[PDB]
This record gives sequence, C-alpha cells and structure tokens, in this order.
Amino acid sequence: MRIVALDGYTLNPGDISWAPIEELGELVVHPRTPSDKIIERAAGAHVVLTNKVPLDMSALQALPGLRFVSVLATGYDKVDVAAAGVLGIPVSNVPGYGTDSVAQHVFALLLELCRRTALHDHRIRAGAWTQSPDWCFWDSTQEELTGKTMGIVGFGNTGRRVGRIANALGMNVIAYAPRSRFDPDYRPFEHVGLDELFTSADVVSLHCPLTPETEGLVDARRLASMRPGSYLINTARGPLLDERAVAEALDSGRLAGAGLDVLSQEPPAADNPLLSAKNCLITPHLAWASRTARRTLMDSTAANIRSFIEGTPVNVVNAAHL
Amino acid sequence: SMRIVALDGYTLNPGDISWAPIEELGELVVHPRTPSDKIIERAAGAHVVLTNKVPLDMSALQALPGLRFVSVLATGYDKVDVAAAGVLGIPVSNVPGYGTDSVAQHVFALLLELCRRTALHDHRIRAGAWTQSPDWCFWDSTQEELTGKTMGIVGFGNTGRRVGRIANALGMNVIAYAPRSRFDPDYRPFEHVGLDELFTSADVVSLHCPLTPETEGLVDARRLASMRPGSYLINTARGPLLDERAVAEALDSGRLAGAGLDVLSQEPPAADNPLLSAKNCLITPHLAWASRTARRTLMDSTAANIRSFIEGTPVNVVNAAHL
Repeated sequence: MRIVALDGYTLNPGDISWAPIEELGELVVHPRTPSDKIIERAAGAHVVLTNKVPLDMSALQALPGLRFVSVLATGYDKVDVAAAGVLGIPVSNVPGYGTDSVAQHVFALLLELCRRTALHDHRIRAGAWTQSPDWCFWDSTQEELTGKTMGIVGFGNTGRRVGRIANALGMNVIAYAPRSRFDPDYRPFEHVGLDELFTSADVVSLHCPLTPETEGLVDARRLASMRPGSYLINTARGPLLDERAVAEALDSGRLAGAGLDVLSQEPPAADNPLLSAKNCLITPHLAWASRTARRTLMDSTAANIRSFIEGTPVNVVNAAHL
Repeated sequence: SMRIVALDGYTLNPGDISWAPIEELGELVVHPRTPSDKIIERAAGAHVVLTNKVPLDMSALQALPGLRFVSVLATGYDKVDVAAAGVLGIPVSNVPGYGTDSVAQHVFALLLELCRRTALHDHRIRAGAWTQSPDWCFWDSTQEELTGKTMGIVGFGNTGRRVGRIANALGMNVIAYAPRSRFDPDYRPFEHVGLDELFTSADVVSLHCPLTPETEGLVDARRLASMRPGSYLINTARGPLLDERAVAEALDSGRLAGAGLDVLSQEPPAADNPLLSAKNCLITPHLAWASRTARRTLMDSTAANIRSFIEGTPVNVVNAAHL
C-alpha cells in the first residue's frame, strides 16, 4: 500500500517520527507541494495525507487510484470532501490532538498581554533597570486575571480546557455553548447567550467553527457592548472577527489587548490594521503545534489509516456523501 | 487632623489606582520617591509614615519624635529597623497576602513565554517572517506543552499553593518541598518530597521560600546537575536563593532549557552579571508583585492598618516583641 504526504514538514520538521505511518505501507513525504505539482505527486497513491494542500473535484477525478484521504488537522476546509464521497473516497480528520496545545496557547497569549515579560526583558538589556529612578519598573501595566470573567465562545474540547484553566486562575467562567449543554465540575460557571457573554466578560476567547452564523461575530456592536479594558483572544478562525472594528477598539481602549494566532488573510499584509494596532499580540498559526500534539496527531493519523485498511474507517467527515 | 506621609508612593500608585482609602483617614502627602538625605525633611511632622523601600533606621526614627505609626507597603520590611521602632514605642505594620495571585500568575507568564515564545514570534511577524516563510505557519522555537511535566514547588505557603493549583489545571504533576507545613491540597497527582528529590523529579522548579541562612544558594551546581536536561527554573522569590554562576553555566550547557527570573542578587544588575549573558534566560525587573489588582489590595490593607492604629488595636504588627 502506497501512502503520500503532500505537506509533512509542519507536522514533522525533524523532531518527531513517521514510524507509525511507515509500519502500514510505503510512505513518501513531501515537505510541501505547490498547486501545479499535486496530481504528479499524488499519482499512484492509495492514501493521501494533507494538512493544508487543497484537493478539489478536478484533482480527485485525476487520481483514480486514490482510495483514502486523511487530513492532518481537525479542519478540512481545503478538501472538497463531498466530491471525494461521490467518487467513493472516505475522508478522515483528527479531532482532539491539540486540545492542550491550543488551550495553553490562549494563556500564553493572554499572560504575555497582561505581563509583557519579553518586553521588560528587552528593556533590562537596553539598561532600563539602571536608568529607572525606582528599584523596579514597568513599561506596561501588570494585569492579574483573578476575579475577571472569561467568556468562552464555543464549548467543545478546547473551550472546555480553556474554562478549566480559567477557573484555576480564579476567573469566573461563562460559555456560549450552542452545540452542547455540557456542565463542568467547577464554579462559578454559567451558560449564557452570545449577547450576554459580551456584556459580562472581561476576557473573550473564541473556540467555534466558522459558519454563516458565526462570520463577523466580533463586530463593532458586540465590541461596543463590552466593558472598557477587556481582552480578546482568537486561536480559532480569522473571519470570526471584523478586523477593522477590533483595530479601532484596541486604539480607543475598549480592548486593553488582543492575542491572535489566526487572521483572515494568512500571511498578513503590512497594512493589515491589526499589525498597526497597539496592545496586539500575533503568532503565526502555531497554537496547535506543540511537539506533544504533533506526536499525537501522527499516532491518530496512523490509527485512521489502520482502520481504513481493517475495513472500518474512523473519524469519517463525509459519511453522508459515500 | 492626622498627618500621613508616603515616602515612595509611585510604585504603589503610578496614576492607575487611588489614594482615597488613605485620604479618608488624615491629611496625606505622597512623594513619588525619597533619597536618603531627604527622609527627615519630608517625614517631619507626620503621625504616620508609609514606606515601601525607603529605609528607616534608629537615627531617622529618633529624629521624628512626632512619628507614631509606620505601615510598610510590602510583606517584607528588611529596610526598616522595626526593633528600634519598637523601643521608641512605634508599632510597625506590613501587608501579607496582597500579591499571592499576582506572583503565582507571573510564574506562568515567565514559564509560558519560555515554552511558546509568543512575543518572539510576534516580533518575527513584524519583521516579515510569516511572508518569508515557505509554509502557512512557522516557529523559530519549538512549542512546548506543560502537560505531563512535573512542577516542583520549593516552599508551600499561599503563593506556592496557588502555583500548584494552576499547574494541576495545566495537566502537570505537582510535588512540593513543604518544610513549614504538611498541607494536603484537593488535587492529584500531588506529593510531598524532600528538597533533593524535588530537583531529580521536577521538569519545572519554582521558588517560593524565604531567604535565610539555610536557603541561601539553594539552587546550586549540585542540585542543577541532578536535574533532567531540558528543565526550567523560575524565581519570583529572592535573588540569593540561586548560585548565579551555576545557573548561567546550566543554561549555556543545555541542562536548563530556560530560566525565568524576576529577582537577582544585585538589583539593578551590572552588564557583567552572568545571567545577562546566558542563553534562554528571561528576566523581569522585580515586578511579579505589581498587578493593578494587588496594588489596589495593598492600598486597602494599608488603610485598614492605619484605621486599626487609630482605633487603638493595631493589626499586622511585625514588632510586637519590641513594643
């Protein structure tokens, strides 16, 4: 059995192992694949692995040998899985691999906005501690989370993890939980409508899929409803925000800070308003990417392939179309 | 009617909180800081003096015969000769517990910046690294998860315990060197350990103990050699808890993957402090205590101390034995 990874570099840039996949067939790993080389490289493969390499109906029909696709992610927005279905190709993803990676990144962003440790380290190195008229200093107000309300938009695995951490930091937690009425074992906790979340939360973290209903959720109106000095964190999907309104909220002081691992355009423009905004922290879509999570992602991908071989495919995202 | 002087109020309130709780209790004057030659001038006539780090010795206290009460804007009072104050009949109060959450959260701000380097990647984006990247994402520093790592907590008072609860919630195992208390928290995995066992078993060590003869140079070459390679050290407690040389060498050798330090043995540091030349060392200027919430609490507790002194029953007295 012949297996091809079209963009394996981000999953394994030399610090983990393909061994679990290599046990199941003949593997070829390309670090990335430009669009004009997709059919060439995928030709002859029984199984294709893709993270973000697109597979549309025209590519799928040009690969008659293709029997199974596994996506190296929870999201599969760049794979036309419906077209795969009608051609009789199951498509699997991996949910749950990065719950801890992502939830901890929400707090890495948030605490760096609150304390700005790296800034103060830089200032020490420029001699700011000697230059200071006091025994200590800070160029950025030090902010504590204790007693603030964490509002969690979307309450799947990652959202729930964010909530458990928030609780342990002494925050109140409120969740907009449309897909599930899940009650955690900690207080204070409460389910709220989306409107109520924005009026009551001091920190808002986004953990929902991008859909018609959630496009531009964080808009000028919901921002205006928030308490001044609030924080926004987004490790989910860029188009959940109106980027303009958020930049203006940062500059006005409505938002004391924003921590963003995703943007509507990746990579961003130099003149994207979020790159010129004060108190904005941005990371390059790496929240998912701890060595532990990628290791887990590798194993779960091997499990998906093993299951397809055994005749009972798991994590199928196009069951309705087969 | 009562006269109150703050000799170094800037660090407590640099314009973002309010002296109102103190202003209700007397006539307040707030100096942002006070050099040593100006202490007597400024404190003269005051019933109550507030000091964070302005020193008060026997000679200053005797030159202020009007002085009836000192409140220290900190838990520590090492620069105040509180024994001399006692014999002159001056109660000295401090404020314990104001910064428990501020400090515990700073441990994790340092640790998560070492593990994810969010600010580094923000800087690289701003230098155009995301456009220059051949992939949809990138990282110049391996992203490291705390899940399944062991947090070793040296000293298990309030701050230490807070650090432990947070660690647990991040999926870490917790072990504590807890000499002053056999306190059992309501989470697992948790275990009490000896100090040597803590260093051999912990992936992250955080210091939360007072500086004494017994704990000076606790983090020495020997305990560092016992640690697993790739471990992290965090110190928001006291600079002399470390042998700074051994730690620099551990960082350069790769024994320590990183160190997060809010204090140093000399503050401010020299250019030739070995910790300023060491790789993977994150340093912040003694600000772990300093969240706006903690300073707000510190203000209120200071008003409570003064209110209690006026009512004749002074609270948080640190020199009762000399009174």
